[PDB]
Amino acid sequence: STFNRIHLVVLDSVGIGAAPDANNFSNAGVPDGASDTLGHISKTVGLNVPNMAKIGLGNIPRDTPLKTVPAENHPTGYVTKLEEVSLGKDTMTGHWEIMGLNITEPFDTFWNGFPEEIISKIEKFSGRKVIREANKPYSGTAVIDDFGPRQMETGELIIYTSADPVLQIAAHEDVIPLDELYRICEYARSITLERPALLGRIIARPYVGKPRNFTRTANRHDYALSPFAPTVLNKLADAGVSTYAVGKINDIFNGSGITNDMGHNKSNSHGVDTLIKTMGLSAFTKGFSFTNLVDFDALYGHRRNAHGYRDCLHEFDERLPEIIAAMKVDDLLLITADHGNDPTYAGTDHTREYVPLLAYSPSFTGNGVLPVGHYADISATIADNFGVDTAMIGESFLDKLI
Ligand SMILES: [Mn+2]
Ligand SMILES: [Mn+2]
Repeated sequence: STFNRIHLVVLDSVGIGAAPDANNFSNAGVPDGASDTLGHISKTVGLNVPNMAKIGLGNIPRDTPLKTVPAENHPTGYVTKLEEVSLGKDTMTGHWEIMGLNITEPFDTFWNGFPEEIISKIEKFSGRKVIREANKPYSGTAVIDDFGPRQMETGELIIYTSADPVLQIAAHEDVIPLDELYRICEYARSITLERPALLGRIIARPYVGKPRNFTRTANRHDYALSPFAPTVLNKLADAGVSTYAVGKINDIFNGSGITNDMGHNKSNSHGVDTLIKTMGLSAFTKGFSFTNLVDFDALYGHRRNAHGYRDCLHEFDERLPEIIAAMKVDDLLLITADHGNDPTYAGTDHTREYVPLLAYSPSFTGNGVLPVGHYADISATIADNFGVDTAMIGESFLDKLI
């Protein structure tokens, strides 16, 4: 194995400009072809990311340069941008492709709530009406505050969603028995396996308490889809190669091919702490770490907050030298994203964009820019490095790094 360890960090949603097929995707009816997460942030609120620029962020080919991220004539790493092949721009699709799958049946998202077929089906199975005013994207903690009292009186189901392909059912334990909530969720899981209702995850959300003061209970159950084919995580795990997960990674893959889940992040910074700790483990002598830093997407992209997005990027850039200081000489660091989420754009959804790829190792004997590639080339490079099979798609760029 050329690199003894590889650390892949996903800056969730950090796109670097509309993809060739961007107009096949949209935001509140507006096609994605004008989106440009990094570029639009830079030209509106500014963007100071000297540590990523030094690796070569400003060397990645673009029609027009990042306004405030200059090219670097003496870069320390290799950079390029990667194009998504899968027909979805959601988080699960992007990560699964980064690990080598080609998703041609993209998960459905429901900005206007679940269709009548799904709701009507669940209503008939459960014998309970669904509260239609709650069938829409909704803070899980606010929907319970808003319709909890009603549910306590009527026993109606509260079914809601998020920006993700997720269906959640909140049900007060006093009026809706756990056993029943689970059966309903299982039935729900069974009728959402194909488009136009393909759901990544069904979540039972039991809760207790009283009006204006509710508490979610540990009786939560999840019903998630695993990758439909072995990914490079499976290839590594099957070969006895360690796979460490940080952040949303375990959830996204439903644990498939993950030997060491380090758990959810409290925040990006707490995630970077956890990655640094993981890198320092005496047991972690060989293998792969896979970290998702989600704040860019959840707090800033979806909320169309460019100022905050900028700050979040700056704060990651400030911590990047800590990650690098913790690398062994024969470690490789890869930084990328899973789609865009342009905070200057119409809508409040992800945007179909190229994603940056930054590559760094102290053992590098060269630097510069790689040919533009595809998401799954990341998986193939990792597979190549550890001498395991590729999954569905992807081509290694390992030979360019050595
Ligand atoms: Mn994402
Ligand atoms: Mn998102």
